[PDB]
Amino acid sequence: VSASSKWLEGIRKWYYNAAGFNKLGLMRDDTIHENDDVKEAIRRLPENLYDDRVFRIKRALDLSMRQQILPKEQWTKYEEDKFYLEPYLKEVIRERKEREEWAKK
Amino acid sequence: MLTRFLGPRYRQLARNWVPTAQLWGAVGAVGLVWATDWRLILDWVPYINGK
Amino acid sequence: MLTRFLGPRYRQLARNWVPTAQLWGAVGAVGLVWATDWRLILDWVPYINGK
Amino acid sequence: SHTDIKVPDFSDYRRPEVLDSTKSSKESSEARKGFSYLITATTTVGVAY
Amino acid sequence: AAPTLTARLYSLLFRRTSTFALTIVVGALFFERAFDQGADAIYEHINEGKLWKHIKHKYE
Amino acid sequence: FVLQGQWMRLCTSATESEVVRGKNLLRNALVSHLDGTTPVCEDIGRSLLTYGRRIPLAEWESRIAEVDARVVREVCSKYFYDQCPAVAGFGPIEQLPDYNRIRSGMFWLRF
Amino acid sequence: INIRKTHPLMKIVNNAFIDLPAPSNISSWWNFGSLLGICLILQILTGLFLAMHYTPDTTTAFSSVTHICRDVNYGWIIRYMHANGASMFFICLFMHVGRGLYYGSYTFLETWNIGVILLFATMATAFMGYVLPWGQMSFWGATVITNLLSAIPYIGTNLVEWIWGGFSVDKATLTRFFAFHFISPFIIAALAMVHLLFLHETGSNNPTGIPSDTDKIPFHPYYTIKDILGAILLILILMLLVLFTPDLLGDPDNYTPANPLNTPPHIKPEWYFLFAYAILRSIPNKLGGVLALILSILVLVLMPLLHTSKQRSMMFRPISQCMFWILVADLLTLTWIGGQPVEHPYIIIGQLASIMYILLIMVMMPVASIIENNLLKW
Amino acid sequence: INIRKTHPLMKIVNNAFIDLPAPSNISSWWNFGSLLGICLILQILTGLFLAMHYTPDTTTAFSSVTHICRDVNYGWIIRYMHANGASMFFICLFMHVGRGLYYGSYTFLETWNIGVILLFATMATAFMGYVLPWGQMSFWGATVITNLLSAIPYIGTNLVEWIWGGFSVDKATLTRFFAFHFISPFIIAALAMVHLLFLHETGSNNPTGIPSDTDKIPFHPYYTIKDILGAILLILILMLLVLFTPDLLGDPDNYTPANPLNTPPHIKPEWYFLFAYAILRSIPNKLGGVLALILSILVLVLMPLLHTSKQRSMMFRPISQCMFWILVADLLTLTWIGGQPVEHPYIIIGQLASIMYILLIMVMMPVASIIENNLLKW
Amino acid sequence: GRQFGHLTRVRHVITYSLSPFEQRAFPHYFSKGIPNVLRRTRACILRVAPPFVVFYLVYTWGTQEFEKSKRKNPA
Amino acid sequence: AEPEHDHRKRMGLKMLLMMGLLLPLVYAMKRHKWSVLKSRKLAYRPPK
Ligand code: HEM
Ligand code: HEM
Ligand code: HEM
Ligand code: HEM
Repeated sequence: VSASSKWLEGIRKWYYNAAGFNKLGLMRDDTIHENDDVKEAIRRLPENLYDDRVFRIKRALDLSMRQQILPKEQWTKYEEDKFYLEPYLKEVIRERKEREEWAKK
Repeated sequence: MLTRFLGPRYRQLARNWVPTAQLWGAVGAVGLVWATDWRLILDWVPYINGK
Repeated sequence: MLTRFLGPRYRQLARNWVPTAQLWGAVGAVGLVWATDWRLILDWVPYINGK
Repeated sequence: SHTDIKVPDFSDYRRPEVLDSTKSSKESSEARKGFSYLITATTTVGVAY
Repeated sequence: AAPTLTARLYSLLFRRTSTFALTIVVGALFFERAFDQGADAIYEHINEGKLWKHIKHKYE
Repeated sequence: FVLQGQWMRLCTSATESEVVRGKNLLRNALVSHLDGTTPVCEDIGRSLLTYGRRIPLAEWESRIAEVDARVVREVCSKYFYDQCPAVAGFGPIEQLPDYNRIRSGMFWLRF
Repeated sequence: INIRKTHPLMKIVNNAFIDLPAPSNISSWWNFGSLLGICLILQILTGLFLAMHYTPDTTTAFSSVTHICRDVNYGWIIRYMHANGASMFFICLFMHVGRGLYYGSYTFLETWNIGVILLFATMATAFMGYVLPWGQMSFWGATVITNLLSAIPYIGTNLVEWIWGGFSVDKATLTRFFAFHFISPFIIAALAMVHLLFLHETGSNNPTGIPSDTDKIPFHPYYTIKDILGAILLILILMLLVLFTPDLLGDPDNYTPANPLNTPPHIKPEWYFLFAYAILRSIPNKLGGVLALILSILVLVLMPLLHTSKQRSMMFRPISQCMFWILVADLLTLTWIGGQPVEHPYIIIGQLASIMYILLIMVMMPVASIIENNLLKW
Repeated sequence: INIRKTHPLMKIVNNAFIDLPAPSNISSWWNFGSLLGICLILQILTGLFLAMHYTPDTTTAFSSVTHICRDVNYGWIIRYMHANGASMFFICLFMHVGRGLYYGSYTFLETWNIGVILLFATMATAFMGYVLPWGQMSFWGATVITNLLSAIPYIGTNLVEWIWGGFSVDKATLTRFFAFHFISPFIIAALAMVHLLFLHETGSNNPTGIPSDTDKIPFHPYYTIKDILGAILLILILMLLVLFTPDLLGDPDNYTPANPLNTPPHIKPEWYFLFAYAILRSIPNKLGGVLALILSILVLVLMPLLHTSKQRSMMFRPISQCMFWILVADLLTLTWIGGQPVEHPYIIIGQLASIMYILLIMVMMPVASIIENNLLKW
Repeated sequence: GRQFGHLTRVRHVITYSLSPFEQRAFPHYFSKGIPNVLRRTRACILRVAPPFVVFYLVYTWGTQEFEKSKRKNPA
Repeated sequence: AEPEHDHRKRMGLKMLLMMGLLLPLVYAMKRHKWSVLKSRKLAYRPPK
């Protein structure tokens, strides 16, 4: 979430200071629109992770209703964000690429 | 994403459905005919000639 | 089969509901009043007198 | 191992009447729900009209 | 007081559900005719452009 | 709906029968505290601790004896009605409605 | 047990409004919906009561209209009023469309296409329904859309006959559409409960955009009371424009009695029907105009098909939002465009506005989507 | 999986018609139901198409009627025809009532009261709907039921005003009822799906009378095809009386234009509306007459409350059956009773017929029930 | 589908609640409204405006364009 | 057309009040409901 990505992923950082996500402290991965692949993707998610994304999500709802945001300090640390799913997810990308693959076969 | 159904497999699938496809198509067409009896086609109809 | 709810038990039940029963009844009645403002009752209404 | 939790402060949201640990809402409640109930009935009686 | 308004007028009023309602319509009267009246006053001070006309119409 | 409603049921529905029943409950039980050596023991302990007195057998059996189901309806209303006492499940509580529901349930539209 | 749980019709009910679990994060995007139905209900309601007096007879047109107006006390009010209220329904209509849009709610197909039925349905259902007044505006204009009935190769002549009832618009129409109105509202209704159950199926989306199972409450109290609020807001709206300056939105050509020989200068659609007729006159060909027309909403269907981004909420997609309010700019833009009679600047103006509609949606909005994706990098 | 299983709207569907498990023992008692709806549909259908041309305007009454008749080709046919078809709907209506009766199906309350709504609903819904022709029969007769609007103490005057629109029946009414018709059918419809789901809930009874879980199939093919059959039977019925002697059932007073001064000798209700007006004129008091009226069906509600026997099927209860067809005798009896104008013998005749209705149902049928019970000994 | 109890999986979290009559309806009402209010609004403004700008520029602009275009000249 | 431009005018007056009364009363009631939800404290305290 840093200057190129604070301009660009600073649509998610400076301009999600504007578009909100990361300054809202969101989870990058969490932003993926729910899809089936996304669905079972999460089904396979890691546990401690699952809790984490949970608290994140709920909180997001919380301030959302509150229509407030955390301290800009509390606003999320830029860059410095594990790509949570992306190993798991992207793995699934290969999966549905595989079901998709022999499927093509 | 036509590649999804694009493959010699689904290609073969089409090769199967083809003649049937002709069939149901004909069904629709003739239906338009008798239903409509639209003059445009109706003309060519001998002894189905109504006058 | 009134004996079903006829017993000192359900009798007592009634004894309970009675005052309330008066209450809701009044609710209905007055409702008819203000809703209607029907002349028949409306007459007796002082300073609610509209003329 | 399990008992250590705790709870937060309502003050910022707290209406005045509850400010004190000193006193019983034994008084307050009927007054509070009173005020609200009042407001509500205002909305019922007015809406009736 | 106001504590018996909030309270007694809960208790001796808003407490019993019915009582709350009977109270409600009981107002419906007073409010109705009243706002009718003062409202009429508003329009009254608004103009005096007609129906005061009768005296001017010389109210035969 | 059971509980509060029963409470609601309670707050309304009193029939002397049960009153007498749980009277006998507090009677039997009444032994079962009085009955027993340590139960009587600690019973003395908090008895003066709180009380400083001991509700005598016929004192506790007196206010007990005095038991009044009018005060059931009323006194019930006095303490019970329109309040927010404790409820705690343990586990996935989703059937816990809101205070705006569960404790809306704290109020009775049964009337 | 709990009859709330128990009673079967109720079992629907609780399942419908009452017991309904719903996203807690829920946003004001809501209100309009019940409004519309309330609107709709009132719509019917008034129309009904309106129907109660009103006659829709050829000699009676302005005639009964007077009887329904000049005679009719509060036929004044109810008439002109809830007439405006129609337009209000349109207001929340286009609004609501926006709701899905910046929502991007397009995720749910049967809902989308549903409200598409709601769309063209609302459109003509009005138009016919609307025209019923048969007023000089709606009259020469009746020659207008009446001339819309003729479009097709080989058909329209015979068609705009069959539509028109014959050689022109006529009392033929008068009955015809008059009924058509009488019917269509019902259609809207059943359509409604339809799309509704469809909704209850999936549940539905959230302004947040996250899976809602995290947080839900029943509409009661929350969405319920909130709804009550927005309703009062409505009576403010309707009961306002009505209550204060009823005629404000009107076009005098209405009160103008239909004068068959008239054909005056204006010929415009309603603030409701507005943005169209511009779009109509925009192109120089028949089915260009129409296919465009149905291609605006139909276009929106494609937009669900055109859905692109890896994230639902444009909230996180600012450049998208630029395309959003920007697209709106193209929209009310299209309004004020129609807001002029045929004019030199306007020609080019709308001429480009269409491209926008095709770009700002079909291209520039989708192109935008792709772009934002590229930027996303996650 | 199987979309038949899968598709949610279908999930209703299969659950409704298709996948629907149903008592195998099922009996011809059925058919009428779909008929009615088909009827109803056609009803609407025709009415709609009918509406399409027809105008319901004061000067237009017989006028448009001619335009809707004398002009109208197959407005002849559709008009007079499906007009008769209405009466057919009544036919299966009273029939169907019988269906439940010898069925004794009264076991299911919400259904029963439902169709009671269907009952009075059908009744006036017709009557207003019916009267729409505003024909001399329906005209002076309009002065009739118009004079029905006045019954109450202190009200009717003001009421039959409000009902009547004012000092009499008027064009006021014309609009009024005219709409009222336009509305009520819809009401019937939603009412229908209502009672329907109510049915699907319990399932329902069987001519056998035993618990059906022993034997069930889906309507397809069985009840399905069977239904198709009975439908053809209908088109035989309707398309017959229509197709052959359209006017056969009519009363010439209809084609008589309304002549406000007329008031001719007859004043009768439809073969549909028939049995009433006898019942009406029967008693010498206002609310006697009415309370009787609503007390016929209402009486039937009591009959469910009056349900007595330890066995459902009167099939096993022959003496009961005697009361059944016997009661019918009282019924069409009441018809031919109405089948005379006010007459010396008739006076007593119907005078007793009422007692029957009160006995043959309320007493003699219930008394019968008790008796059969006594006999039962098991 | 939904309702509850088949709903979803939540492990190792916690809540806190309060009775309604407790709070005050409008703590810091005016106060809290604030550049909090301007925080949402003002936050969005830049994102919002430009199209509307073009608008006023337009109806104004073309308003002049055609408006003047309605003027008559010599010769 | 609008003789009630007088009469109806009158009603509008009361409207001005009704909302001003209700609108607040309404909004209040809404807050009255939603208030608790506003301030909620829900704890993420994953064990260890
Ligand atoms: C089935 C319920 C409805 C009935 C019975 C009904 C009947 C009528 C009638 C008789 C008129 C002519 C009298 C007049 O103009 O005041 C009319 C006008 C109109 N109503 Fe409806 N309609 C109904 C539902 C709708 C709906 C759903 C809409 C769409 C929001 C709608 C919008 C209109 C419009 C645009 C007009 C003409 C404009 C005007 O008021 O002058 N009404 N309606
Ligand atoms: C007859 C007019 C309509 C009515 C009465 C209607 C009714 C409703 C209701 C009651 C909701 C509940 C939740 C909410 O409002 O957000 C809703 C949501 C929705 N409607 Fe409509 N609607 C109508 C027209 C439309 C249109 C025109 C569309 C789009 C073509 C549409 C697509 C949706 C979608 C996608 C949602 C889900 C919203 C979300 O969860 O964010 N409906 N509607
Ligand atoms: C609007 C007219 C009505 C319609 C469209 C309607 C529709 C139906 C349908 C489709 C069925 C399916 C099974 C069958 O026909 O046997 C049915 C059965 C039934 N209906 Fe109706 N009905 C109507 C009027 C009535 C009336 C007037 C009653 C009696 C007051 C009635 C009470 C019943 C009962 C009790 C059954 C169960 C029959 C059995 O299983 O033996 N309905 N109806
Ligand atoms: C909502 C759909 C319906 C519409 C639009 C409709 C409209 C009309 C209209 C305009 C007339 C007068 C024209 C004429 O008499 O030919 C009429 C006559 C009538 N229709 Fe309907 N009606 C509808 C449903 C019904 C229903 C449910 C019934 C009850 C079976 C019904 C039975 C009648 C009767 C008895 C008459 C008068 C007798 C006659 O045909 O001369 N119609 N209807």
